[PDB]
Amino acid sequence: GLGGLERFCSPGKGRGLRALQPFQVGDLLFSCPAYAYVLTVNERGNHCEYCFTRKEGLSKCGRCKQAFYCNVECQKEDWPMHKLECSPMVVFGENWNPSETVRLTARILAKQKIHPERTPSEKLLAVKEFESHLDKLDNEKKDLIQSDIAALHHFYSKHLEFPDNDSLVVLFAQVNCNGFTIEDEELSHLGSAIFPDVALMNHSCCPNVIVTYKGTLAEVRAVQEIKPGEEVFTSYIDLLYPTEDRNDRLRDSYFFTCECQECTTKDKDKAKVEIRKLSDPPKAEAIRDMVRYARNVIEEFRRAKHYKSPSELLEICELSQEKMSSVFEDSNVYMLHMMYQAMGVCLYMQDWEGALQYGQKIIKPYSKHYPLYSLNVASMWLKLGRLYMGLEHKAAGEKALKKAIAIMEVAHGKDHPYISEIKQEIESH
Amino acid sequence: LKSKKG
Ligand SMILES: C[S@@+](CC[C@H](N)C(=O)[O-])C[C@H]1O[C@@H](n2cnc3c(N)ncnc32)[C@H](O)[C@@H]1O
Ligand SMILES: [Zn+2]
Ligand SMILES: [Zn+2]
Ligand SMILES: [Zn+2]
Repeated sequence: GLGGLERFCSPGKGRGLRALQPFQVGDLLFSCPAYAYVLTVNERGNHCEYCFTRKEGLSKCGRCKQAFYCNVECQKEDWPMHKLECSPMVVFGENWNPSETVRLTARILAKQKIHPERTPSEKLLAVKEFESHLDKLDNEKKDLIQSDIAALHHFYSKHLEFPDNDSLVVLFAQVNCNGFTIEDEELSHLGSAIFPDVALMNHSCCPNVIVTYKGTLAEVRAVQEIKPGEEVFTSYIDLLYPTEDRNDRLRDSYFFTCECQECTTKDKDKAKVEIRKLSDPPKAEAIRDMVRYARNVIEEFRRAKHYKSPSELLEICELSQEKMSSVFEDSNVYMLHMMYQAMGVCLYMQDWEGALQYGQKIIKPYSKHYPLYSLNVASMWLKLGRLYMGLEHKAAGEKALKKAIAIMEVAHGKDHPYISEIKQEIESH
Repeated sequence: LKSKKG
């Protein structure tokens, strides 16, 4: 197992992780090497395929020209996994498009063939023991898993010996249920991975731990004091949203309803859905109509980013914020969602002033809605610092960069390479 | 997948 911790039966939460010793805020509970992992397509050329090191002058794979490495050792070490995609990418060319889930699942199957025994990533929970929720799958979810299984056979039949379709549905379901997205310091998606021991942890909307990454290594650090006998909880989702939203996401992706202190008390729901203090106050049904509209625009924008232009996307943000502002306060989470999306579009367009303009409005409400140590808060401070620095506002930039560092020292560890990069940014000016 | 932002 893992020192100072143990696997246990968490009543009404299946298996979980329990503390056997005290952990103070910022203490590393444990580390978990990725069992299987995949660098996202959009990050190729920016990060090493093998170790995820972000570097300039990465060496390109001579065959496919679509994998980049630190050196010949990272290249060689990645080959058992890279071979699943190397020649297929050149053969299928433009037609090579497996989803990230399929790419990761191919790697799980490849690892199971090479290393059938329990790995150092499975000290407490094994990939084979993962919860699948197979019994809870409706026709829509089974159809999505069937598309994934067809893509797996379509792109990965060369090296893989496939189990029956039934074993593949259980696998794809286990991957959806237990998979992690690996994010950088700005919470940008880097790739997807399996961290079996990290997946043993149950969810809470007031977690006592944060998961961070040192390349492909997951690190679990306390963000609240943990005492012997206490269960170790991480958040599976973005905690900005009110109770109903959070639980709709948890029911849809994880097949459970959270009953943590946040979900029970609903303490932050009032401020999260803050209403304007108008002379004629807005009616209850007028609030409910706007909450319904707000959730619909969030989904409309999600779809729109795949095909609409940056100006069309900013229009959706501006127009929706205008409609919402008649009922909702600027600190309201639905207003904040659109502002964050609009900031993201500005960043892409290299409109640094526009991105800064939005970030400035987001930061204070973020601090109030998110937990004490929050990667979402740290990430926003970091973006703001970098924008201020980029725009020659060095004193404001240094203040924001130091606010990012203060949170990151707890979540990532005082010695994290991300903090050394930020300090170099402060020092170089 | 299990992350801070979706
Ligand atoms: C990644 S697993 C966590 C480990 C899991 N309890 C097990 O026995 O394998 C995620 C699954 O755990 C359960 N789970 C996690 N947090 C929960 C919570 N706060 N309440 C109820 N069930 C929870 C749900 O079944 C969920 O889909
Ligand atoms: Zn490397
Ligand atoms: Zn290659
Ligand atoms: Zn909760």
